[PDB]
Amino acid sequence: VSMTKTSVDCTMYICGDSTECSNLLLQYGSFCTQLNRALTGIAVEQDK
Amino acid sequence: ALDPLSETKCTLKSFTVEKGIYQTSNFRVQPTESIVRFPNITNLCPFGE
Repeated sequence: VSMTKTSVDCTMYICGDSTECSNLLLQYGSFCTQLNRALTGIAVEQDK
Repeated sequence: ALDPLSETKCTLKSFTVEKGIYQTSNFRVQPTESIVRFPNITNLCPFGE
């Protein structure tokens, strides 16, 4: 009926608390925000 | 960054928020100190040779 709900911080997984890393990731656009919406959108469906 | 309510409006990009729950950010924890440990070396390297 349902899956194991999950959520992944796309910034911490790639850049493990690195100022040099995070500053470069900000130039790639909204790739990070997209993935946090899909997983959040999936987790809600598992409760429905 | 005034209050959590304003953080929500900046997340959704709207001045009026509907009833519900929304994600804002991560609960990061900054470290307080930094530990440094090295072995008890006493010799200086022979780089003159």
